[PDB]
Amino acid sequence: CDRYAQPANKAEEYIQKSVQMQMKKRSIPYGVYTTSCADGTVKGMAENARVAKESANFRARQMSAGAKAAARFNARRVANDWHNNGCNYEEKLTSRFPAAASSVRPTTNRY
Amino acid sequence: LGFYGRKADDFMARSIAMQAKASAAGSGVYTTQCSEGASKGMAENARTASLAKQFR
Amino acid sequence: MLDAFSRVVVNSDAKAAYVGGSDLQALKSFIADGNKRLDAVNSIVSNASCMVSDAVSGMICENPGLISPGGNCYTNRRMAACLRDGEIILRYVSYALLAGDASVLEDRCLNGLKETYIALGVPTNSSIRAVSIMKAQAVAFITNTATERKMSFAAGDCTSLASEVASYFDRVGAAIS
Amino acid sequence: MLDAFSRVVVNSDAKAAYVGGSDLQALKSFIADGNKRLDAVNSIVSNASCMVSDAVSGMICENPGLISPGGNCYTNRRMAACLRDGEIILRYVSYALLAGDASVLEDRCLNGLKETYIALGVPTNSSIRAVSIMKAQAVAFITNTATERKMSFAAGDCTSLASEVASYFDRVGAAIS
Amino acid sequence: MLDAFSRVVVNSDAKAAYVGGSDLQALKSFIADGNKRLDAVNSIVSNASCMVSDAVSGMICENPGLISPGGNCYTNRRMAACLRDGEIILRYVSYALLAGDASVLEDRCLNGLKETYIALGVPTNSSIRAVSIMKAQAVAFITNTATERKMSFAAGDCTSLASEVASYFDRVGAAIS
Amino acid sequence: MKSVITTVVSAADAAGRFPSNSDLESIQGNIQRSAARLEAAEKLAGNHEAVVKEAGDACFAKYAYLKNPGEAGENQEKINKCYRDVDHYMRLVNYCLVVGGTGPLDEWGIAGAREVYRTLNLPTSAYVASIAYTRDRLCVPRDMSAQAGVEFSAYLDYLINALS
Amino acid sequence: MKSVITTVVSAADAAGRFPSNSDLESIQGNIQRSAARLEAAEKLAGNHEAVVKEAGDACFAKYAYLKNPGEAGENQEKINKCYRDVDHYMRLVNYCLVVGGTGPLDEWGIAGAREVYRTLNLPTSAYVASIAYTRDRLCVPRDMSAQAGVEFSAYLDYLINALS
Amino acid sequence: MKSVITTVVSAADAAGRFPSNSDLESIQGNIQRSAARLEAAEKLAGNHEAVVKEAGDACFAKYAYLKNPGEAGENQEKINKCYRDVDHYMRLVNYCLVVGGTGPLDEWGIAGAREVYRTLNLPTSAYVASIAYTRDRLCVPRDMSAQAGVEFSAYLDYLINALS
Amino acid sequence: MKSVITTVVSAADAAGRFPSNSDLESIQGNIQRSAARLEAAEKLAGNHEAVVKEAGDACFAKYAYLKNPGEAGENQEKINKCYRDVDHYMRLVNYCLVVGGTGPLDEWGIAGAREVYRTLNLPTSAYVASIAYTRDRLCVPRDMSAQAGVEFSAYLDYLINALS
Ligand SMILES: C=CC1=C(C)[C@@H](Cc2[nH]c(/C=C3N=C(/C=C4/NC(=O)[C@H](C)[C@H]4CC)C(C)=C/3CCC(=O)O)c(CCC(=O)O)c2C)NC1=O
Ligand SMILES: C=CC1=C(C)[C@@H](Cc2[nH]c(/C=C3N=C(/C=C4/NC(=O)[C@H](C)[C@H]4CC)C(C)=C/3CCC(=O)O)c(CCC(=O)O)c2C)NC1=O
Ligand SMILES: C=CC1=C(C)[C@@H](Cc2[nH]c(/C=C3N=C(/C=C4/NC(=O)[C@H](C)[C@H]4CC)C(C)=C/3CCC(=O)O)c(CCC(=O)O)c2C)NC1=O
Ligand SMILES: C=CC1=C(C)[C@@H](Cc2[nH]c(/C=C3N=C(/C=C4\NC(=O)[C@H](C)[C@H]4CC)C(C)=C\3CCC(=O)O)c(CCC(=O)O)c2C)NC1=O
Ligand SMILES: C=CC1=C(C)[C@@H](Cc2[nH]c(/C=C3N=C(/C=C4\NC(=O)[C@H](C)[C@H]4CC)C(C)=C\3CCC(=O)O)c(CCC(=O)O)c2C)NC1=O
Ligand SMILES: C=CC1=C(C)[C@@H](Cc2[nH]c(/C=C3N=C(/C=C4\NC(=O)[C@H](C)[C@H]4CC)C(C)=C\3CCC(=O)O)c(CCC(=O)O)c2C)NC1=O
Ligand SMILES: C=CC1=C(C)[C@@H](Cc2[nH]c(/C=C3N=C(/C=C4\NC(=O)[C@H](C)[C@H]4CC)C(C)=C\3CCC(=O)O)c(CCC(=O)O)c2C)NC1=O
Ligand SMILES: C=CC1=C(C)[C@@H](Cc2[nH]c(/C=C3N=C(/C=C4\NC(=O)[C@H](C)[C@H]4CC)C(C)=C\3CCC(=O)O)c(CCC(=O)O)c2C)NC1=O
Ligand SMILES: C=CC1=C(C)[C@@H](Cc2[nH]c(/C=C3N=C(/C=C4\NC(=O)[C@H](C)[C@H]4CC)C(C)=C\3CCC(=O)O)c(CCC(=O)O)c2C)NC1=O
Ligand SMILES: C=CC1=C(C)[C@@H](Cc2[nH]c(/C=C3N=C(/C=C4\NC(=O)[C@H](C)[C@H]4CC)C(C)=C\3CCC(=O)O)c(CCC(=O)O)c2C)NC1=O
Ligand SMILES: C=CC1=C(C)[C@@H](Cc2[nH]c(/C=C3N=C(/C=C4\NC(=O)[C@H](C)[C@H]4CC)C(C)=C\3CCC(=O)O)c(CCC(=O)O)c2C)NC1=O
Ligand SMILES: C=CC1=C(C)[C@@H](Cc2[nH]c(/C=C3N=C(/C=C4\NC(=O)[C@H](C)[C@H]4CC)C(C)=C\3CCC(=O)O)c(CCC(=O)O)c2C)NC1=O
Ligand SMILES: C=CC1=C(C)[C@@H](Cc2[nH]c(/C=C3N=C(/C=C4\NC(=O)[C@H](C)[C@H]4CC)C(C)=C\3CCC(=O)O)c(CCC(=O)O)c2C)NC1=O
Ligand SMILES: C=CC1=C(C)[C@@H](Cc2[nH]c(/C=C3N=C(/C=C4\NC(=O)[C@H](C)[C@H]4CC)C(C)=C\3CCC(=O)O)c(CCC(=O)O)c2C)NC1=O
Repeated sequence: CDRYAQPANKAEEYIQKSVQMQMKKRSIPYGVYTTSCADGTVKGMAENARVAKESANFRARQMSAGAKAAARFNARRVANDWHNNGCNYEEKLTSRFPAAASSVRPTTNRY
Repeated sequence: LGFYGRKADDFMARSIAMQAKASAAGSGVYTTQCSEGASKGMAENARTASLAKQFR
Repeated sequence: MLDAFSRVVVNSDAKAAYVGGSDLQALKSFIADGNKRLDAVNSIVSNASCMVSDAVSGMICENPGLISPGGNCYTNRRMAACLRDGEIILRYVSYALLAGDASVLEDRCLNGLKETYIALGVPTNSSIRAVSIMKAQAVAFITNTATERKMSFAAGDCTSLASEVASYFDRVGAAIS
Repeated sequence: MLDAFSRVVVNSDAKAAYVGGSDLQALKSFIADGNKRLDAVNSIVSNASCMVSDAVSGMICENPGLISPGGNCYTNRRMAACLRDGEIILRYVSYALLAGDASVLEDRCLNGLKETYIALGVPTNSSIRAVSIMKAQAVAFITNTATERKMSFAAGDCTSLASEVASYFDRVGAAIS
Repeated sequence: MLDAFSRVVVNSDAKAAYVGGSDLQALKSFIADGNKRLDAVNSIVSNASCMVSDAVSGMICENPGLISPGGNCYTNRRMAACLRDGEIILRYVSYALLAGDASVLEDRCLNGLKETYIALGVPTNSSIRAVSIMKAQAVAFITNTATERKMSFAAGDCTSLASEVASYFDRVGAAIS
Repeated sequence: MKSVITTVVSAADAAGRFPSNSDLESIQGNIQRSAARLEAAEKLAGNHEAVVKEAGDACFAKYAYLKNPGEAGENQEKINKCYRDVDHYMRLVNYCLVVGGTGPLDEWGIAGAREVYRTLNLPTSAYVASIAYTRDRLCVPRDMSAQAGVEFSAYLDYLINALS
Repeated sequence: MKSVITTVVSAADAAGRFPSNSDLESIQGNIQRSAARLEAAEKLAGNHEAVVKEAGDACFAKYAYLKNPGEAGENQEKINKCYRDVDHYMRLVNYCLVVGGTGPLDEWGIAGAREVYRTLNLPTSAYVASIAYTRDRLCVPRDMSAQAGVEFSAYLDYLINALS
Repeated sequence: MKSVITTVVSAADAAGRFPSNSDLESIQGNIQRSAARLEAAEKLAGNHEAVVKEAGDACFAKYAYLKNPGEAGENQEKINKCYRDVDHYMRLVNYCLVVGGTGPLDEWGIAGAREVYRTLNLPTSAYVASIAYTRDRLCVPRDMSAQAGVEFSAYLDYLINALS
Repeated sequence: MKSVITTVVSAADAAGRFPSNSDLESIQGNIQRSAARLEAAEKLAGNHEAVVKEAGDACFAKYAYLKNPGEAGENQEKINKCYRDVDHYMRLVNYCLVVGGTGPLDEWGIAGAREVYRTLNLPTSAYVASIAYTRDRLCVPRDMSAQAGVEFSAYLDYLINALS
């Protein structure tokens, strides 16, 4: 999933960041912001949604050493087999960068 | 696809989620990848995040 | 996601119409009251804590049937959700009086809102009561006709925007009925 | 979710009833029969692999129409879901026997469960037969009237839990009817 | 993950050994001390917002370097992020005493805790100062040497818990350093 | 809700699992100290009209600014609603001595308290300090038993803790 | 849709937030240059039959290969549909002078234009170059005001930019 | 791991939430019946060489087919490993009387037991029935206390239940 | 009685016709209905001690003038006489859920009763509060099965059409 597989270097997190930008571009297809990344209604939950992920971003690199090692083999188990079939370039992008291929989120849930 | 089919449909997917909440807690841990809050309690505030997602 | 500058556009597209000067004087009077609408909506967002304050105050003033336990609206987490639901209509019609148009209401809360309320046991007769308090203070806030709070203004007619906010909250009041 | 310590407060919260010692003594019998209540629930979780092999074998003993192919319950994956559905109803009544209350049965199992079975095609009559074997062996397990299996106990009357477990299994049966 | 019950079974696991009648007399102190351990843990969790407001004020007592603008901890969300981090040492050092072991403390916060703080620019000297305030107020709450707060107790020693809680805040002080 | 029934019969369902003896053990601690917990409940049921009035103007002594127009206590109609407001907090704390945990507090009177009060220009600092007046207002071998005040006093400073 | 209303009332909903003065400021720039924007709209409403015909065979001068059978312009029935096709582009650009942004362009006449045309063997190179004929076809102090052409001309080279 | 510490300090982290009094209540049931739980542990520590030998040929009485070549018990070298195999089950059940739940069972000796045994042609039916010999092999007021056997016997039929 | 089966028997005697499958139709229609109908028909014999001190005095909570001279509570043995007419009027409700029709009542209860009660001068508008408490205390998916308390209402307020 997102925010659970930790990147190793600056190079992995940057293309992890860049594939998230197209998932912004999917859910924000044009100049209107969608109704579905609204993540809040009141002033209290506006900044609560920001500090919720930053504790969960820490709990990726906090929890273990082998389950997060199993994540980087698991990240090819969603992308290689049912997201980028036929593209070898997009296949070795997973096996060279699993944490970048883990927030690619092609389950179009408009988020 | 039916009123009877519509009220059927949310029950097994609740059971699909409770199947899959029981693979997260295969071993009996609420495992740390699932997070649904902050430091301050605010999961009743993140109830209103998720019930907005229930509503939107 | 639709406004007063886009409402007259989509009605030209049932008829493929090139918009010339026959209708734009209604739009040239919409750009006349741009700052007048902006002086109106600056007075609404001035005391937007006070508008949600006065609504559920005067709604529990008339009906203690909610505050009786075993009823709906007796308790504070419910009144949290009630003052979640209270401000959101005020937060959404402030987008609408900004727009000169009620289309931004018409999908962001106005879909599904009446039958979600019957799924939780929400009495809709209190909802049409509290929006009437919300209607009555807001027309007394776009003008200079509050009790104590008089902002500084250039004076003149503000009843055209008062007809717009009066046509907004009853459309809420018909969609919650 | 909700239990016998919390059953006596939700009728008292609905009347704003400050709880005093007029209804405490029914809970004080539940206080005094704490260890008697746990005495029945450890004879029912200690043979739960026996009962799931006793009931649907006893259900296929009485009616061989399901193992006929083209019937409901005949093949190998199909029998895996028979032990799947059959064990999970024993998990929920063992929750319900402990609370002094079948409320935790009523929400996690007993919502919509009946017509999911006929949106599948489960015969509901065979599920009344399987739950009645599970009613009849479990009342023989909370006492000492089993065939071979006698655990060590402290003697006396314990029919008050046998009336409790018989008022639970028909609540399963009336839900799937 | 693992209480002070179970420190003595994972080393017997490594020898293919079992917990014979020589190692668990400290455990038969540890089960006979069930209600003296319980009489310390109400005294910490009753005044939990005292101790996070006594630590961060005593930290800004000794150090006006963070209150300067451009420092670590001076502004609004930032000091709000302190009361996130100020309680979470107190949050898991409760469970270090509740379980009896700091193994519930060792994986759940102490993994990667020091390297995030240099990645967030947090100075570790103010972190190890504020936890020494949290040690000094917790040993005066499990005992009877507070200023004004006088809870009811039964007399006897609990210096065995005072040495257990002193071996806990040093362990988090070695892991944030 | 929130009790030990909400812990162990929910975690066994969250594990998809039997009520094993971890779950059967957790309710035994109810039984040995329900007698400790439930002579505290009829104290504030016996004083359900006694200590609401002594807490309001103890709060309004240290918050005496409210009586001006334009604030939270501008007339007696506010103060007629204000003794309703402390009693509605006081109803729930009585019920948490019965269910064991803070069951009726969080889902009814605690969650989203920080979205209501100063939006209705009600001061939250007077709300915890009216409760903190009643927090130290106890005398453990004299009013109730010594086994009764430690459930009472731990819920009242929790009310300041849950507003934090 | 696509306007400044689609920016700030949607971003305040995407933040779950009030219409603060960041949102109230963004529509003030509509008001001071709607008079700049809306004498351009009645030009191409006044020339809605004038410049459709002058753009078709200016395109068909530099794309004169179409008249053979088996291509996109094999008969006059194609050319009767072809003046419909440039005018349907020309309808939307008139509407984007009214809504401010390119509102009716992207959700109606731009998105998925690169899944249609050469699949229907229609040349996309003639589509941008018929528009690029009309892009430079302006004269800013003579046809309209000087404050009117810079909204017009920035939308026409956008039509080549949005097909890229 | 698997205990009540694995329930409530993990669910408060899964809610992103304080250790509230729902979490503080759940461990009180450890304290009142750890004395019930931990005179059972030194029984099978005192009988860690006594009941391994009495369970092997009680299993090998009702599974006496193994001694042929080509099967799971073709020599004494298998039987020298076989008393290791029941004792390695017997080590973990002793540890689950200490941690409360079935902590050392599931993550070490239960999960993926149904991917190993008949792949190594080891019969799983003899594995549960060697354990089911020891399941009824108890006498609650005579061997241990009456408060000690109900943690022991509920873990042994669980071993047949977890292989199901 | 007017039962589920007894309708088509006299209809077979009316024309000289036979039982067809439409005469056989509603016997399935009761056995598809009564999978939970006998739960509340058992619970009318299963809750009949708390409800005789609920519904026997639910008349007396509203009709407080029954201790007037000239009424049913001037003497103590006539306070028994209204209580058996809740005790028989929950044993006949126990007898009315099982027939299908109003079988006990149209032979014994309604049989002349509009003539009966005003010459003995017993108020039949005071008999409704013995039945009205059995119409609002009904929370169906906690007391009975969820279908079963809907049909239990329908026999119960048909008596209200007889008295009023
Ligand atoms: C549930 C909360 C609750 C309360 C707090 C009381 C509130 C209360 N407490 C006291 C009872 C009191 N009793 C004492 C005596 C004491 N002797 C000592 O050695 C101690 C220092 C001190 C224990 C506080 C004091 C100081 C008061 C408060 C002052 C007063 O008498 O009103 C009284 C006066 C009448 C009486 O004595 O009972 C009242 C109305 N009632 C309630 O229902
Ligand atoms: C919305 C788009 C739109 C258009 C472009 C015009 C199209 C158009 N423009 C011109 C008007 C024109 N006026 C000029 C004169 C000019 N003098 C100068 O100093 C400049 C170099 C140059 C500005 C282009 C030229 C070169 C033409 C095009 C040739 C022509 O006259 O047809 C004419 C001829 C009649 C007239 O003069 O109005 C037409 C039909 N109409 C429209 O509705
Ligand atoms: C943790 C598991 C564990 C065990 C089961 C025992 C195993 C075991 N139990 C018994 C003890 C026994 N004691 C009895 C007597 C009894 N009297 C009654 O009224 C009952 C019916 C019955 C309780 C079983 C019987 C039948 C046996 C087993 C047969 C035997 O004596 O070997 C003996 C013989 C020596 C002795 O008496 O202690 C042994 C080796 N040890 C262990 O460590
Ligand atoms: C770094 C992580 C990374 C991936 C795992 C892949 C997967 C991927 N491809 C596309 C997007 C695309 N992906 C392809 C790729 C292909 N189409 C084919 O016909 C071939 C079989 C296959 C490999 C050549 C194409 C042509 C597009 C553009 C059209 C589209 O949106 O699908 C997108 C959406 C936005 C984007 O381009 O990133 C993603 C996530 N691309 C990535 O950047
Ligand atoms: C019994 C309980 C009770 C109350 C709590 C008040 C609440 C209250 N206020 C108003 C009515 C109003 N309330 C306001 C709002 C405000 N006025 C101000 O001075 C502030 C600036 C701002 C709150 C921050 C306005 C502007 C009106 C319209 C008339 C007026 O000016 O008072 C109404 C009438 C609503 C309607 O007409 O539909 C009610 C019931 N009145 C009551 O009867
Ligand atoms: C045959 C049908 C049948 C009934 C209609 C009830 C009738 C009934 N209800 C209660 C008693 C009760 N019944 C409830 C439950 C409820 N209170 C409410 O506010 C809700 C409407 C409802 C479901 C949530 C509660 C909370 C009590 C105890 C406290 C009280 O009386 O309010 C009692 C007293 C003894 C007991 O607890 O069982 C009885 C006899 N029982 C039955 O067997
Ligand atoms: C022809 C097919 C056929 C079967 C497969 C069995 C299955 C079976 N068992 C019981 C009935 C029972 N089954 C058990 C269960 C058990 N008894 C034990 O000795 C073990 C300890 C445990 C299995 C592990 C119990 C306790 C009863 C109650 C009566 C009894 O003691 O036998 C019933 C009757 C259920 C009822 O009355 O509603 C049936 C059909 N019997 C059959 O006729
Ligand atoms: C968590 C694990 C756990 C258990 C397994 C039980 C075990 C158990 N049951 C009983 C004790 C008893 N149990 C029963 C009930 C029964 N007795 C029978 O013979 C029937 C099999 C059954 C009917 C349901 C009776 C009638 C007593 C006697 C009460 C007494 O001895 O005072 C006692 C004595 C304590 C007492 O109730 O006073 C104990 C410890 N308790 C626990 O805490
Ligand atoms: C310059 C500013 C300044 C402050 C803000 C306070 C803060 C403060 N408190 C304590 C020290 C302490 N603080 C507490 C906490 C409390 N004591 C109570 O009476 C309450 C019940 C509870 C707050 C809710 C306790 C129990 C101690 C231990 C010694 C003591 O009892 O005072 C210490 C010493 C820490 C140490 O020695 O390591 C400091 C700096 N003191 C200061 O010098
Ligand atoms: C539900 C929650 C719950 C509790 C809070 C405890 C409450 C509690 N604490 C103690 C009892 C005690 N508690 C302590 C501990 C202390 N005494 C002091 O004066 C120091 C301040 C502190 C050091 C930490 C001591 C020394 C005893 C006396 C032990 C004894 O009397 O044998 C006892 C008497 C039982 C005993 O230990 O013998 C009880 C019931 N039990 C519970 O079930
Ligand atoms: C059942 C849960 C429950 C609570 C926890 C309280 C909390 C609470 N109080 C108020 C509402 C109020 N609460 C107060 C009370 C006070 N204002 C102060 O500044 C003083 C400190 C204090 C008096 C001692 C007042 C005066 C109002 C009315 C505010 C207004 O209408 O303007 C409201 C809004 C709805 C209502 O009017 O009831 C809520 C949820 N009330 C509840 O119903
Ligand atoms: C409202 C939005 C809208 C548009 C943006 C255009 C775009 C467009 N044009 C055509 C369709 C067409 N467009 C053209 C036009 C041309 N072919 C050329 O090569 C020349 C450059 C040009 C004439 C000047 C022709 C000839 C067809 C018909 C193609 C065919 O049927 O084979 C179609 C397919 C459906 C249809 O026939 O309308 C679409 C979507 N039409 C629209 O309805
Ligand atoms: C710590 C966890 C742990 C366990 C739960 C057991 C389970 C287990 N047993 C064996 C392995 C074995 N287990 C057995 C035992 C038996 N075969 C039978 O049919 C009899 C029923 C029984 C003897 C009484 C034998 C004979 C082997 C060796 C199989 C072989 O090498 O062919 C293995 C493969 C690795 C190994 O050789 O150890 C494992 C994981 N052993 C463990 O280390
Ligand atoms: C088996 C069939 C059967 C019934 C259908 C019911 C109905 C019923 N109630 C009464 C009989 C009665 N019912 C009442 C009751 C009341 N009078 C009033 O004024 C109040 C409205 C109400 C108070 C509760 C009294 C007082 C009598 C006896 C008449 C008398 O002695 O005065 C009788 C007359 C015969 C008898 O004494 O039982 C019958 C048939 N009870 C039954 O046993």
